[PDB]
Amino acid sequence: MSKVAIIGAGPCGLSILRAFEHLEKKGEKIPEIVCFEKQESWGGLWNYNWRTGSDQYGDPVPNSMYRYLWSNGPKECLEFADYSFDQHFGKSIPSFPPREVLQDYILGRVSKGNIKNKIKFNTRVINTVYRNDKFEINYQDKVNDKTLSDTFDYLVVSTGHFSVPFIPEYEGMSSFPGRIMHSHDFRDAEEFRGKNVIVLGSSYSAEDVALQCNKYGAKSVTIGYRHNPMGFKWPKGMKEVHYLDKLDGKKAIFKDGTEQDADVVILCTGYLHHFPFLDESLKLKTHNRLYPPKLYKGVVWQDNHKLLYLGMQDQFHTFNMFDCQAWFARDVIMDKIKMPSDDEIDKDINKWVSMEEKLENPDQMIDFQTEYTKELHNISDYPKIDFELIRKHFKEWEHHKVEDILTYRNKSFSSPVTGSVAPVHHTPWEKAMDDSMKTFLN
Amino acid sequence: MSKVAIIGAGPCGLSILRAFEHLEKKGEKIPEIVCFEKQESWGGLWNYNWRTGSDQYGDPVPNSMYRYLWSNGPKECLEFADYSFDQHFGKSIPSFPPREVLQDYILGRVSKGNIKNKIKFNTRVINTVYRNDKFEINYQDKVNDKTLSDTFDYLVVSTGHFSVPFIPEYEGMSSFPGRIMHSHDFRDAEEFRGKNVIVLGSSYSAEDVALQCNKYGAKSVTIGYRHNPMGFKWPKGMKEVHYLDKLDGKKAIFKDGTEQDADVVILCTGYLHHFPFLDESLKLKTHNRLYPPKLYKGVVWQDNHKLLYLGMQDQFHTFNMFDCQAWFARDVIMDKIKMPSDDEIDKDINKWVSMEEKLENPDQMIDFQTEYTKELHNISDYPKIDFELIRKHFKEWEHHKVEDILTYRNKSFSSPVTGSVAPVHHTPWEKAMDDSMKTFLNKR
Ligand SMILES: Cc1cc2nc3c(=O)[nH]c(=O)nc-3n(C[C@H](O)[C@H](O)[C@H](O)COP(=O)(O)OP(=O)(O)OC[C@H]3O[C@@H](n4cnc5c(N)ncnc54)[C@H](O)[C@@H]3O)c2cc1C
Ligand SMILES: Cc1cc2nc3c(=O)[nH]c(=O)nc-3n(C[C@H](O)[C@H](O)[C@H](O)COP(=O)(O)OP(=O)(O)OC[C@H]3O[C@@H](n4cnc5c(N)ncnc54)[C@H](O)[C@@H]3O)c2cc1C
Ligand SMILES: NC(=O)c1ccc[n+]([C@@H]2O[C@H](COP(=O)([O-])OP(=O)(O)OC[C@H]3O[C@@H](n4cnc5c(N)ncnc54)[C@H](OP(=O)(O)O)[C@@H]3O)[C@@H](O)[C@H]2O)c1
Ligand SMILES: NC(=O)c1ccc[n+]([C@@H]2O[C@H](COP(=O)([O-])OP(=O)(O)OC[C@H]3O[C@@H](n4cnc5c(N)ncnc54)[C@H](OP(=O)(O)O)[C@@H]3O)[C@@H](O)[C@H]2O)c1
Repeated sequence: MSKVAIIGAGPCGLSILRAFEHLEKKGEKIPEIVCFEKQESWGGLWNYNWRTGSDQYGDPVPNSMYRYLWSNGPKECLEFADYSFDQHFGKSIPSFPPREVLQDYILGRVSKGNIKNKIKFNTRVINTVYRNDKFEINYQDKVNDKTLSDTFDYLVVSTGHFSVPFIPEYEGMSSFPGRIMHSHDFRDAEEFRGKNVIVLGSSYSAEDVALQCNKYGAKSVTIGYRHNPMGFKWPKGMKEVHYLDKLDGKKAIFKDGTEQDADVVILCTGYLHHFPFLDESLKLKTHNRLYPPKLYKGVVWQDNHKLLYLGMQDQFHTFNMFDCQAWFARDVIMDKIKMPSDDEIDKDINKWVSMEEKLENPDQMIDFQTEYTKELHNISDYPKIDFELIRKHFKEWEHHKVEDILTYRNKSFSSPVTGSVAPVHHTPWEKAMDDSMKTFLN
Repeated sequence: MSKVAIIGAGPCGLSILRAFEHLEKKGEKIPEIVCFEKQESWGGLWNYNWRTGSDQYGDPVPNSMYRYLWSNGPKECLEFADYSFDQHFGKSIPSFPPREVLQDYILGRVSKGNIKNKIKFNTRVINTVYRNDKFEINYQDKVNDKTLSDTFDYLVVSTGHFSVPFIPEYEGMSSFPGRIMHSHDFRDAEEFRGKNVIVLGSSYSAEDVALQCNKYGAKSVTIGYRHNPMGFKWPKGMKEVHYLDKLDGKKAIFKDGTEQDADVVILCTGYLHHFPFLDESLKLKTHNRLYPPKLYKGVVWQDNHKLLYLGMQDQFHTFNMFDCQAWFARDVIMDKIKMPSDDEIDKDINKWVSMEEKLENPDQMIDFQTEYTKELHNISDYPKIDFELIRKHFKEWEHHKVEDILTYRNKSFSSPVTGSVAPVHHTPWEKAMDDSMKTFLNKR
């Protein structure tokens, strides 16, 4: 009988819409659900958008993906337990597909029934307060430039945390005669063909943006790290150096003495958990980490058990972890799962946070998020999927990356849902310029 | 005894802080004033910021000015009546200085006294409602990431309207392999040296951005217009054509049949009046125009006479019009100027709006904004300044631009405050590659 708001129709919002759909299909009555989405269409980060900065309505652009982007982990690690790759595609396909292929898969799962009709597009949630046992939500109908309001019993926040960039300043940027941008702004690597590119950062964005520039003909790529290098086997014309000190004209100078001609600086410096549309008392405040506190089972706002956050953890797992979170959230909303006492909640959060703080390397992190996801899996009815196989896959993938960062996407993994073995793509990633769905689907 | 909030410490917010400072210096008691500014420092659009999009706190970047920017109208048309160029600089200087020079002038006026201490920097107003005769305002202390609240008797909105870009979509952008950006994003024109550039738009940004790209070495510049061309005398490597039809891979295709290989598309397509931090009932909704309705004397919100907007009109005049608006607003706050009846207010708004809709060319627009500003001038005590001279200067300047768009910045105008004649600069603008104040003010 309740009313539920969902903010965002990317993978997470769709996961929970899908979780509710399972119940509705079985004949169970479900709450009225309204999902708000500021983009024109569903899909979240998996939508390519040429736009950067803010849109025609003055709304910041949430899209961060670029042209000719390929998935960066094995698809077998992100398969939906309730909607297999074999089911969607009708055949085995390689393990590292281009963006549009995974976009098609994500949207395919939810596009058969009534889910899309529940979403309000070009609609931006702007204000949320909890009063008289209800979430009072203001939202902007962007197309009409009008503020609307509604009230809800439960609120699910699924707005991601890789859209609002963190952008640090370095000395000399005020006079640098070239482009300075964040990875959030990166759209087509052809922009930088023939250019000397500087990339700052040491995680997924720095890695892939650097490789993307090199693949699309950058004259040179120089990666600066603050703490430790990624240490991958970079191809000729790429190097990793310690700590940008300053830009001095067309020259980047690093603390280790390196001086490099620079045409463009791409800050691959991460993102903010940013929730301007939530009251302070409701607002998760955290850096990117595997287990932020104040979230029971990584989902329920400790302070308000009718506020549920999805996908706010840093990510090895993605799609099927979001699913496990969403099935859990659904069952909480439906009162199938009961909240334990405040003391038990606090104890459980501390247990996981304590483990998280002690993680020292990717193997331990993969193990950590495996156990986190498996525990969620066991408390609801999300279907069978082999998280132990996924655990092994992630570790194998990490090894591939150290062995050869240029060829890890040329590897085959097996489905943890169907056992199907992925073929090796007809074209090595380094030479794969045709990222079309047709070619991928041979 | 009242408490006054001002949003923004750009030229307009500084104008009203300065207007109040005049009274305080004379010995008059003035209200408590709090000015909120999202930037790290004062100056508004006159601050150069390498940042684009949004900042390290997730706050959209309000800066739109680029490297190599020079005054686009005669400085004599924007002189402060109460702080002359002669006073600030101690000598006559050319009429079209680079950004840093005019920034220095703006901040010079307000930097001698207690104004800076009234401003909270890296502070963003986020919510405003009017309740029980007060504006309840929430603002974000960005450095601490904390929401604070306060209440005020009057609210002055001076957040400009050239910060939040209007960015239209054209067919084929989703598959374009080059850069697509708005003029709001434009920073260093050297970025486009040796590139083919497309500029869309027909106003000041399109004009100046196209010129900067050419000046700093673009392989070509092609300007697309929707309605009519600017029609200026463009130099070699530049052309003006009708209406972008689509991007087809790298190729820009126009409705007049032109096809141009493109490396970058720069949308010089204007900006939004954007006030997400104001309640719907308080929010001005308008496109860029010389006289938006619902603003008595172009300043007082028709529906709430304690809400005052500055600088929201499209601009020939800038600084001294902002001043005349601010002096007016100050006097309204101080109860020196009384509001007329509702009917009188409505009639006066209709009178100006009706005149505004009938304007057909820049001469008429210049005359209109001259009369608007002169009427403001006459109802308060902003010092003597010759708006009739400014009227003539603007018309002369429009002529210079048609004559030769490359050399209008080389011309000389006289001060409407002191009469001083500007010397011709030591470097013609078309050759002036260095935009530093140091280089400008010093011997060649
Ligand atoms: C460049 C990049 C590449 C990546 N590549 C991979 C990959 O190869 N494999 C992988 O598994 N993962 C990848 N990811 C990770 C990504 O986080 C997940 O794949 C997934 O997109 C997370 O989904 P989400 O729903 O939680 O958030 P999102 O996909 O970001 O969805 C959030 C949605 O909320 C909307 N929203 C935000 N604020 C509001 C508001 N106020 N009102 C209404 N709507 C709002 C946004 O428009 C967006 O649609 C990548 C991430 C990035 C940034
Ligand atoms: C590219 C460009 C070139 C120009 N060149 C010229 C020129 O050569 N000559 C000329 O006369 N005019 C020029 N202008 C015109 C310009 O509008 C005026 O000179 C002047 O800057 C307007 O000042 P303002 O105070 O109204 O607004 P702004 O200068 O924009 O100041 C507004 C301030 O409000 C702040 N702000 C906004 N929102 C918030 C919030 N929510 N909370 C707190 N603070 C906020 C912003 O940070 C900014 O500091 C130019 C404009 C542009 C865009
Ligand atoms: N499909 C793909 O190929 C692809 C491509 C892009 C990104 N992604 C996704 O993007 C998401 C986020 O990855 P991310 O790399 O953007 O964020 P991230 O994992 O949070 O990493 C942020 C990086 O910024 C660095 N950093 C922080 N402050 C800095 C500073 N002041 N100067 C320089 N560096 C600074 C950090 O290292 P230090 O603190 O040591 O400096 C860190 O390496 C991931 O989910 C990933 O999957 C995937
Ligand atoms: N100091 C300097 O040299 C300098 C440099 C740049 C800017 N500025 C200042 O910046 C301020 C704003 O000027 P502006 O030119 O940015 O804004 P503007 O005056 O509002 O002009 C907006 C332009 O966008 C065009 N347009 C609108 N929709 C469009 C679409 N869908 N496609 C293509 N074009 C579209 C309009 O023409 P159509 O409607 O006919 O298409 C118009 O020419 C001015 O105050 C100016 O002084 C100064």
